[PDB]
Parts: sequence; structure tokens; C-alpha cells
Amino acid sequence: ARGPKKHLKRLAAPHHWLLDKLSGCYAPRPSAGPHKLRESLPLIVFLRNRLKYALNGREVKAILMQRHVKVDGKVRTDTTYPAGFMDVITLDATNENFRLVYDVKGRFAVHRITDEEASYKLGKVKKVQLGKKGVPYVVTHDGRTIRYPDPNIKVNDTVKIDLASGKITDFIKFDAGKLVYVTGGRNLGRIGTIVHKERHDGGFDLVHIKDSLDNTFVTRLNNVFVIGEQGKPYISLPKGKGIKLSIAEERDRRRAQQGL
Amino acid sequence: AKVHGSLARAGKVKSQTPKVEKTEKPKKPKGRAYKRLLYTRRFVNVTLVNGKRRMNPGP
Amino acid sequence: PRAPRTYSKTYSTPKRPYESSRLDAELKLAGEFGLKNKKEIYRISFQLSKIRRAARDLLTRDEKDPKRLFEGNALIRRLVRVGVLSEDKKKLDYVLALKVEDFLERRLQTQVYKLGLAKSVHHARVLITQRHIAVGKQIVNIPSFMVRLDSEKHIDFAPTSPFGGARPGRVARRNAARKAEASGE
Amino acid sequence: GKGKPRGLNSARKLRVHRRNNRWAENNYKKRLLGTAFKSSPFGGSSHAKGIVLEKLGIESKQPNSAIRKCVRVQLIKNGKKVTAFVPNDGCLNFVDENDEVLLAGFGRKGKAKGDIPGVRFKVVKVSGVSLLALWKEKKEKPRS
Amino acid sequence: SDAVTIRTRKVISNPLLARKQFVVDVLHPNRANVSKDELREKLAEVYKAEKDAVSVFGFRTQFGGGKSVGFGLVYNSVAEAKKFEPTYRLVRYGLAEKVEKASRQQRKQKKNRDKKIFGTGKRLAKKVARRNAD
RNA sequence: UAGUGGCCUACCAUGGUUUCAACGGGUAACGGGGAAUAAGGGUUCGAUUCCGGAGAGGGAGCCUGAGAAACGGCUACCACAUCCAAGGAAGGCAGCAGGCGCGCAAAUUACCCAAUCCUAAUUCAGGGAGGUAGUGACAAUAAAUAACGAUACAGGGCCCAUUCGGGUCUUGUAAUUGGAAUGAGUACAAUGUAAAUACCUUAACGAGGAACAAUUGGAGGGCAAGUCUGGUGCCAGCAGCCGCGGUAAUUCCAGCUCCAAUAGCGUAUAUUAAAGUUGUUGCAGUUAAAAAGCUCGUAGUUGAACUUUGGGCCCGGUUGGCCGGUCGGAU
Ligand SMILES: [K+]
Ligand SMILES: [Mg+2]
Ligand SMILES: [Mg+2]
Ligand SMILES: [Mg+2]
Ligand SMILES: [Mg+2]
Ligand SMILES: [Mg+2]
Ligand SMILES: [Mg+2]
Ligand SMILES: [Mg+2]
Ligand SMILES: [Mg+2]
Ligand SMILES: [Mg+2]
Ligand SMILES: [Mg+2]
Repeated sequence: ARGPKKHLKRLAAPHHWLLDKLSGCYAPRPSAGPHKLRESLPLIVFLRNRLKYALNGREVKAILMQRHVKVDGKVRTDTTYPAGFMDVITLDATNENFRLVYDVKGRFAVHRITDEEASYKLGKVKKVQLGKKGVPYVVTHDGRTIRYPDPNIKVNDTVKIDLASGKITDFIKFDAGKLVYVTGGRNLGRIGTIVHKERHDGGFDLVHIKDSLDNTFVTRLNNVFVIGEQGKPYISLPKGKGIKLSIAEERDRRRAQQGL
Repeated sequence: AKVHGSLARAGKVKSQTPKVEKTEKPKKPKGRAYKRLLYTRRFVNVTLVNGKRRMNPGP
Repeated sequence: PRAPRTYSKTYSTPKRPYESSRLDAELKLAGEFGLKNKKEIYRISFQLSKIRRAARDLLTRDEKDPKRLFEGNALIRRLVRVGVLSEDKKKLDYVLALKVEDFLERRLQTQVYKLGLAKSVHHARVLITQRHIAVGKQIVNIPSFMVRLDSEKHIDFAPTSPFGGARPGRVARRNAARKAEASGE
Repeated sequence: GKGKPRGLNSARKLRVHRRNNRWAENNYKKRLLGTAFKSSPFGGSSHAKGIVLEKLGIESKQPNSAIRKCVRVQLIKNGKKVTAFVPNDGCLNFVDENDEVLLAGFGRKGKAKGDIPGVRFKVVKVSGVSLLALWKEKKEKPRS
Repeated sequence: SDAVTIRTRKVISNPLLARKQFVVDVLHPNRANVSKDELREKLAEVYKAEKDAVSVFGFRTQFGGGKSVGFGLVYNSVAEAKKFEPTYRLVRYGLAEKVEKASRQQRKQKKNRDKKIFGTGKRLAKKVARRNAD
């Protein structure tokens, strides 16, 4: 329609932001940025809707223009900045550091982390190819170009990133036995060990994933994200740890809390 | 078929009525009250069945 | 360009409108429970229908099925909570065999009458709409209100309004004034 | 068999056969030919305003005997001349000629009602007031 | 005027906008309504502040009387409240004052007249002097 | 051309689609998410809150720019229309409001950026996007229009059963009399809100039946409710259909009484179910409508049987077990 769209209607928003239907008509349209639109969480959502610090979209700007909040160690003044998976939101006041990571329902958790952990983030490597003057580089899932990587690093490997420097500290090869975070689909937010990979040339590779309670499931390779070795998560995981209980089993765990 | 009939008697019997007026009687209740009134008449007191219940019986 | 606000019809009119057997049996219920309209009866028939439909659709499915186990127990507990379904019957089969009067017996209007308080269903409707009776803390002026079995003890006259306490009304405060000024000079 | 194809791969014949046989139904044929729009005085609208041209005393059909009181109307939208019944006792008195009438249907999907030959419409309002209201004597028939 | 009472629930410390924000539950039996300028001072006592730092809004009464839930927040200082609060809330407290705008139609109308005028419109008004007689 | 491509040009070939419906015509056709009705299967609708497309009176052209074949940009032609000192100039509400017209058919030339979000050099400005009120019986939710006494006045329940009836247990009816209860309304003041308005809360004030007064349709059948009174006399009129009305009208116009639904109820048209009266599930074809005059026949539909079957093992599973032993779960 003549050129790019600047609005987003509240119903056409991502469901996983959990915006109320009545209060509004539009919803905050993510600016262009590191993450894809439907996979992001605008800061205005994070501040106002999720943490309950701001009450309006004016107050979100009041907070952003003080230059408190910083995403991956750099200050941002954009209400609709597209923060996404593995990003570190650091507030100076409070001294709360959070990492955006999916709970099991497939929604961004309020996952508070220690100040040590906030030094780094993981990065799924998307493409690895040779740049100008023969200099090799990798491309992470948040679109960071990193030049001069370890030649062991191939596509689909995760890569630990220093943030301050923005350099590869360490990496994890994609193989059988590695822990995984599923970052899309029905099984968004589940955690589990890789079992084997199905090939399918000129198609979509699939990844069988066991979990701690011995429930297998398959996803597309595009939705998988390596996060460690077996029982050795590089980041801190949220409460649950990507388990997926039945609606029955969930309802039983409410009746423990119901006692009070 | 015959469309040219006389129109003269139009409104004969409405004009020929003796205009008797409505009796200013006491007003019956509305809402739940009237549904109570119906229930008492129909079930509770029990109307004089001649085999079967009437409603609006003659003299 | 807002979101649509949803809404729903809460009742269903009967198919054949002058069935005499029905019309009698309806007025039996409007008398016993003191209901304004046939619409109040139709409301409860419609709520029963959705329940029975829900239970039939589960009984088609096998025992030891997730959706049956989950929603079956949820339907049962939801009925047991409001005291429509008794504590003995919790099979699912028993929720099907469940009459219209089994809902009517748990609404406020009747539950006021049955706990003393009024003396008639016709009085109870008044008390409720006149803002006298109150559930635990707050006033309820809706006779339709289904009492939830953990609230039946807590029904009493309000902290506001006469009977419970407070000022002695509007008519008394005029009727006290007229006798007082007549006696005095 | 039952005179219709039963085969698993016989969906085409079944669908096409049924299409051809639906033309035998009354409502379907009217709905697809577009009779309501093409013919039909009102042009597939529930009501129509028109101008009274005449007053007709239509003799009823047998075995009844009566002169049913009717008005020849010219509809504003089309120019289609139409006869309408003027219901209730002495309501032809209210109409007069060159008075704008709202017509409606009679109740029978464009068939003539009762014993009145060739009359498929009725008056509902005259000069912007209800014939019911005039005959119960609630409103007054305006000056014009 | 019996009991009065006041109670703050779900209290969040907010360093970013530099305030404590909370739900103001108000068990007021045998009253009608506590005013906004009344809740503020009672809360200014408990939180140890001046009334100009306190804010209060959105007080829906319960059905059948008794409670009146609302939302209140108390800034650290007055200067902090003056910058962060919206102007409309400050006017209710009487800290800011209503700047007298025209109606929107007039401001708009005016803007459209000024769209016609290129430049400052000094030399245009000079030609108006010799418009009546060239 | 951004780029693929008959996208276009030159040269060469003679191809490409089609009864599995091409091509053509119609559509009172923008598509979809969906809506209505719903035993199951279906039938009908979808201009309209989200998504996609197209358009900005009709056509074509094009500048600017990352992005437009843009119309609150330009250029031309066509149609329509405005101002003029007649030389010229300026136009595009299928944005908001409003007017005319058209018609069965639809609201204010209001208040505001406070919320929702968008734009900009941008915490500030702007936004008829959007929100707020007005109009609004489109549709939907809840839900007043009375309640309780005691003599009263007909009895019915059982016990005095003397034939007096003890008013026995209570239920109706009286234009008989009682003190209570109340928001509809009006209104302090708060609350609410950008500012109000309205809810919610609340001082003060506000039911005696003549008033704060419920209606809309019916009363032969289908169909729930009168062979009750007065009128008219095949007339007026009713009557979806069957039928009523020509001097006792159960049907018309009325009064009384009664029925039904009720803050709603009726009418018209369309549509779904009823319709196994479109039939896949699931109709019918001797005589009710309907087997081709007869056979051949291409597509279509359909098409006999037959190919590792049985036996012997072994290993984990899932429910009931069997002692669920504390009526609940355990191995
Ligand atoms: K009957
Ligand atoms: Mg657009
Ligand atoms: Mg069209
Ligand atoms: Mg559409
Ligand atoms: Mg159209
Ligand atoms: Mg136009
Ligand atoms: Mg366009
Ligand atoms: Mg154009
Ligand atoms: Mg325009
Ligand atoms: Mg535009
Ligand atoms: Mg048949």
C-alpha cells in the first residue's frame, strides 16, 4: 500500500504481549531493530504492562529520557525499541538486571538476573561467510556482525558475547546431547536435550528433543537455540525450566497453593 | 373484475355504533404481582371445575 | 475501529407457544419461586441446556480421556460449588438428570425466604430490591444471584438500612416528626 | 442400485445432477434469476411509497359478497401502477387522491390475500401517519 | 464521620519516577466519600511527606457503600512531583494553573490564516495602506 | 527493468487451452477471518471493527522521493460546478461534521489530546487517527410498577359431629382500615473526568391506588383464552389458511370478562429450521409428477478370483489386580 506501515492495530498485535482489548485501539508498533517484529517485546510493553512501573506511554518516555534503562549495555530513548530473546535490560536505579526469556506458555518472563550474568548474552549464529578483504564474520540472531570468529563455528551454533566489547568469549557446537531453548511454534519456551537431527535436503531440518520428564517432541531447526550441555545451562533459566505440565498437572499444583 | 363499485357506504358500521365509554374500574397490578394473582386464581383456590377448568365462565 | 464488545442472549423461547401442559407447569414455577416473567424460567432452561450439551459431548468420549477428566470435574465442581448438584452425585451422568427447579432453589430470592428473614418469596424480592439483605459484607439487590454454598451462612440484613441497624428509614422519620410537633407547642 | 451413482469418485455427477435439479425448486429459481429485482413492483424491497391515482371498489370473490375498498397507486421509485387494499372500517375516507401512501406486502409472498381479486399490497401510512393511528384516533390526518 | 480508616495495598517502590505507588483502599463506614484533598494529608502523615508530593486519583466507590478503592502515589520531593505529574493532576491540587488557550477551532482557524501569509507579513500590511487608494 | 519473463523488438518454429466445461455471458460478486440457523449431514449470509486488495467524478500521463503511477501532488482531455471589474482565476468530503438529492432505509456544522498510539529536528509541538459527550427501543445484559399486618368475608383441612356448627389449620374475596419499605424523580456535597455529563456513594426532599395509573396483540379451529351483553343484517367489515357476516354473528364495530408474551409487542420482505418438499447421509418414477420408441456408442462412473499364511519364541509395556490394608493413594 504505497509504502511501509507505521501503525499496528491492537488485535493485530502479537498475542504473547497480553495487551487488553478495550483500553486502546492501536498497540505499540516495534521500531525496526535487532529482532523481528512478531518476535520482539517493545520497551513500553516491558515497563508498563509487565513490570508495572509506568502507567501510561507518557511515563515510559519520562523513564527513557532520564537515560536509566539500557538494552545490552547501551541506553535507548525509543518507546518501541524491539528488545527480544536473550537481551539484557539493565535499570541503573533499583539495580535490577533482567534477561528476556520465554516461559513455557510462550511469553516473555520477568526473569531477574545477577549483575555478573548481565555481562554476557548468547547468540545463535545465523550465517557465517567471508566479508570484504577476505575477513570472515558471523551473524547472530540479534543481527550482530562479529568479525574474526573461531573457524570451528558453523551455522546453528550458539556464541557467548561480551556486550561491553561485543566479542566471542566462548561458543557451543550444535550436536546431539546439547540442551536447547525452543524459540517458536507450539513448543515455544520448552527446554530439552537434542536426540537427533533429520536432514531433508531442499526443505526443513527437524530436531527431536527429549526433556527431563522424558517427553519427546519435534520442532523445526529454525526454532531451536543451543544453551549449553546436558544439565549445564550457560544462562540462568526461569522458574519451571521449560518443562510443560498438563492442564491437569498444572491444576494440581494450584491446589498446593490453595491451602493458604 | 367489477372495479367501479360504490364507495358511499365506506365506514358505515363504525359511524353507526352507540359510543359506549369504558368503565373507570380499579387498576390491576403489573409485573410479578400479576403473576401471583394469576397463580392464586388458577391453582391455589381451585376454580369450580365441571370436569375441567374454564377461565372466563358464562353466567 | 475498536475491538468488538461481545454479547450473548441468555435465554431461549419454547418452540410451540400455546402448549397448555407447559403453560400450567411454568406458572407453577412462577408461583412457587415468585418470578416476574416466563423469561426468568426460560433463562434457567437455557443454562441447563448448555450444561447438558457440555456433559453429553464428554460422555461420548472415553473414560480416562484428558478433556473428559479435566472439563468433567470442572463442570461437576462448578455445580457442587453453587449447591445445585449434591455431594453424593459427582459422576457426570447425574448432572444430565438435573431439573429446572434444582437451579431455582439456590437463587437469592428463595434462599432469603428459606432462611427465615422474609416469610414469603414475594416479600424476599422486595427486600432484595429495597437493598436490605446483603451477602456477608456488601449489599446484593439482584434476586437472580446464585448463592455459592460457602455464602449461605453469611446472608443477613445489611449494616446499612433498617432491620439490621442504622437510621429507622424514610417513612418512620416523617411519621416520628408529625407526632412530635403535634404533641409539643 | 438406487438410480444415482454411488462410486467413491462420483462427486462430479452428484454435484452437477443436484445443481440441475434445484431449478425445479420455487425459491431457488426466483433467487438466482433475480425475479424480485427484474419484475416485482417493489423491486425486492419490503415496502414502497406511491401516489394515490384512484379509489377502486373491487367486488369480492365467491362465495363472499362485498365491495373491498382499494386504491390504484403509482410508486415513486419505478412508475409501476399497483392496486393496494385499504384495511379496517372506513379507512378509505382517510386516503384521498394525490396523497402519498406507504404500501406493504399482504403476507403471502406476492400472492393475493383472502377473497380480494388481484390485490397484493396494503396501505400502512397516508401522508406520513399510520392508518392504525388514524382509525384508533391517536394522530390527526395532516392538511396535506 | 465514624472510623474513617485508610489502607495502602500493593505498594511498589519506583526509583525510576521516584515515587511509591499503591492502591488506596478506604474502609469508610457510615460516610459518603472522603475527598481527594483529605486522603492526601492522611497519607502524607504515614509516608512522612508534604501534601504537594502526594497524588491520588480514580476513586470508584463500592456498590452498597463502605469501601472506595482508588490509586495513590507519593513522590520523594515536591520538585520531583512537579516534573513527573501531568499538568491536569497538578491543577486539581492547586500547584500549577490553567493556561488560557483559545478553543481548538480558533487555534486551527488561526493556523490556516497564517498558512496563507508567507513571511512575517509586514510588507503585506504596508500594501493594505495603499489598497483603498493606489 | 531493481530484477525474472513475449515485458517489448528482430528473426525462426507452429504452437497453447478445452466436455475433468475451455472460450463466452451474467452476478442486485471486492476475497478471507467470520455470521445466522444448527441431531447428524447441510442450507443461507459476509458493503461493515482484524487481515489482504482496489479507488479517490471518469480516463491517461508524471514530477518529487527509499517508497506514489499519490489525487487534502501536478499536467491534459472528458463530465460537473465556483468567482469575475469578462481580461482572467480557482476546483474534487468513497476523512470529521453538515447540506441537498435519492429513497422502505441511517446521528452533532459539539468538547478534548487526558487515554490509545503515530509523525517530526522531537520528554514540550501536532494528530476530526483516536477518545469524550450529544442524537440513538439496531442488537444484547440485569431489572420497578408493590410488600406485610389485623378485624374481614366466602369457605374449604381435621379434630366438638348435638341438627346448635368452637372459627377450629388456614386460604381466597370486600370501592374496610393499619403502621412500615422504597428508588423513578428533584437536589447539598463529594466522587467521577482534560473539563464536565452519567453511573457508583450520599445529606435534605420524594407511593395511598383518583395516583409515580403497561403495553401490544388475541379469545371458532389450527392456538392459550367467552354459543356473555349492545350494534349492523352477504352490507360494513373480518379472515396468513379453513372460513365468518343475508335479524339469537362463539369470527365484523363496540362494552364486559378472559388469554398470551410483556418494557416490550405487532406488521411487511428476505432467510434458516420445520423440508427425507433437493434426498451424500436420505426422496420419488405400474396407476398420484416422472423409465428415453429401440438398440449401438465415446468421455464419465463402475468392474471376478489369486501372490507370507500359520506355528514356535522372547522381551520390555498399560489397566483391572490379589492383600488398596486408614473406604484415598502405594508396590
Ligand atoms: K382453546
Ligand atoms: Mg492505506
Ligand atoms: Mg459491485
Ligand atoms: Mg467483507
Ligand atoms: Mg453494493
Ligand atoms: Mg463523489
Ligand atoms: Mg492509489
Ligand atoms: Mg491520479
Ligand atoms: Mg478530499
Ligand atoms: Mg490521502
Ligand atoms: Mg416427493
